[PDB]
Amino acid sequence: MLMPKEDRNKIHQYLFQEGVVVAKKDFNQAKHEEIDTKNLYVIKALQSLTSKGYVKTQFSWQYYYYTLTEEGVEYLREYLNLPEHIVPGTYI
Amino acid sequence: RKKKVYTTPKKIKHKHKAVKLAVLSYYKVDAEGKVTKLRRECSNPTCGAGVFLANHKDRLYCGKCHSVYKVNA
Amino acid sequence: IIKIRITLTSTKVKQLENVSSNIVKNAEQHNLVKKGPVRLPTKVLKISTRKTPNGEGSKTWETYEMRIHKRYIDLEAPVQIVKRITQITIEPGVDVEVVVA
Amino acid sequence: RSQGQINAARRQGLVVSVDKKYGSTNTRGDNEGQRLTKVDRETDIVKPKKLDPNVGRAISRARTDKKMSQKDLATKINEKPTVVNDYEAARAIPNQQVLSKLERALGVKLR
Amino acid sequence: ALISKKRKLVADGVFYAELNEFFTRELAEEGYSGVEVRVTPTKTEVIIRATRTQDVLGENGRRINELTLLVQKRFKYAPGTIVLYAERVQDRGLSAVAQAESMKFKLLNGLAIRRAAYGVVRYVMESGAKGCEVVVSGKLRAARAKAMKFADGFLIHSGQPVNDFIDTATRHVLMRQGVLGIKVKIMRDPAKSRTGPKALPDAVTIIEPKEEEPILAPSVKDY
RNA sequence: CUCAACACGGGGAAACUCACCAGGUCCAGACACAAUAAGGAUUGACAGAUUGAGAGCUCUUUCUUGAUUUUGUGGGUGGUGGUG
Repeated sequence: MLMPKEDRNKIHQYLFQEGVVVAKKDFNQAKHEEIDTKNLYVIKALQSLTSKGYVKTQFSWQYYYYTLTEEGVEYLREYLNLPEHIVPGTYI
Repeated sequence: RKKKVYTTPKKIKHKHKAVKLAVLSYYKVDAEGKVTKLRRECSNPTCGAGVFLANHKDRLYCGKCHSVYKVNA
Repeated sequence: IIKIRITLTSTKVKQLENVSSNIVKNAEQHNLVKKGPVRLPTKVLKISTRKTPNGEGSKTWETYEMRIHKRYIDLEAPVQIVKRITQITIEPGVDVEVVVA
Repeated sequence: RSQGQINAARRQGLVVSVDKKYGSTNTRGDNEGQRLTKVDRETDIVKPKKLDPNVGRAISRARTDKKMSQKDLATKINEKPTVVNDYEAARAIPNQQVLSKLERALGVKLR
Repeated sequence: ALISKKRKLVADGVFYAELNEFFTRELAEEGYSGVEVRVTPTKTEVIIRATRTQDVLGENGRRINELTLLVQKRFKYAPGTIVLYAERVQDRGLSAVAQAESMKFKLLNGLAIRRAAYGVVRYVMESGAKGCEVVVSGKLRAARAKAMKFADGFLIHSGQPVNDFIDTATRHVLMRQGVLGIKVKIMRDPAKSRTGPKALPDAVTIIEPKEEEPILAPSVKDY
């Protein structure tokens, strides 16, 4: 993917912010409903993460389900943020 | 369907490879040390004096825009 | 006091009638005029698929039904006792809406 | 086990452990034959040696990107070319004999 | 609101079916058996019926706070208006969905077909079932498919009592040779049935009378 | 392709469906290794030619982009492709 760097930042921060992405299996879907980027970018960015680890995907009823694993939460820190921040629902 | 014939002329032709010229960022340099504008800047408020207007033949064309900035001269 | 209306809609007969019974039981626990449960005609929602995937075989047909039972009770009550009776009788499978006037 | 004591313990007694083995002689070993009972008597679901997290990713390249193909690689380890296919990234239950032949045919010391 | 009850009640059904298929796919490794939704004002709630709740409820609230987000992101719920509970299973030896997943994962550990299946039927009989039956259909050990069925007790499959006392589950297990089909039918006995009918429709019980005294002593007793 | 194919595939197809035919784009080829590469890996484009076409397809021209791509080697993925 070309996927310009200011759109990795929107995708990767939101995955850090909540820990989950669902995103609607439909390519060329023109501005995904939660992140301000395209829906094709959301599906293909997190395919790159999944093949190397870092996130687990579930597919059901034309929808994806992305869950940030423990090897990905530590990696996504230095990509975007500083330490001692909790991505997932681990925050009580 | 057994095979393909490709009656079109045998075109495995591809795009220009974002044509690799030499170093090109040159306003012009005089001796010690000044520099002056050539291939002048754009009239766009969103082009903050950093873009070069190509002059092909009686055209001034900006590349910051996707398609079209025509201040022709 | 205020004129109220409670509308009940479900797909289960046994789970709906006892909820309306609790509504009326709380209605004459502390007495007030009923306009008790007026049962609307039951709705049968029919889907007629064929039977199969691919059309081989005798042309056999199925019909599937969902039954919608609807009941409305037109009460009047003081403003205080409205919230408690609308919140106590909450049961799975039964959809309750309350119209203010 | 292997000649550590089975000659030293045979000092003029000649019978300790002379019973016969399980008896296949070409069917593979019993390295999970103990685990086969445990999954039989335990009346729930148990997870079968889940995945190959980095022994998949790192050792596929060290083996196959060097010179070889999986159609070649599965031929010298004598398995079907889809067995190595599911040892590539994920989606396998790793058994010992296949993973041992994977190691000794291409050298990379990750188990 | 502003939706007709015909479309409202149907949409509640498809929402339930989407949730159920999600949790079968997601909580496959935790022995999931079902859900039920309780549509209430102020945070409609969802209960998950899975055997190992200590696995479904992850470490320090993970693995169900994640699933709470996954549901409300996909179904566009407001935050905090859905919560996910996990109470475990009522007698997992008698659920055909849970006993089919047990049958499925026992096959994927390389258990023999006749041993993995007789270990499921004897567990269901131990759980107080009146009859259950397990069918394995596919290419079992050859290139030409067969079907083996394993049964104990008795099962009724005739009529309305099928809707009362039969629980069925179908599972696709993915093997090296192809796909095998798992079908589990379990007939819970009507004696331990809490709700609904408690007996088969053609079962009659005669109350045993108490014998009386013949002469009965003709007399009067007064107050 | 007898009952158990032939107003059947819920098959009343103008595009879409669509699998077929004459043609044009795009990668939606993840990851790993190696190479090119901040003396720029690469991306996009006005006008004209060209094209069914306001497809920068491809070419003429010279701007823009900046490390995500490109090339090669393995793979990955998709398939209303085959085998009921």
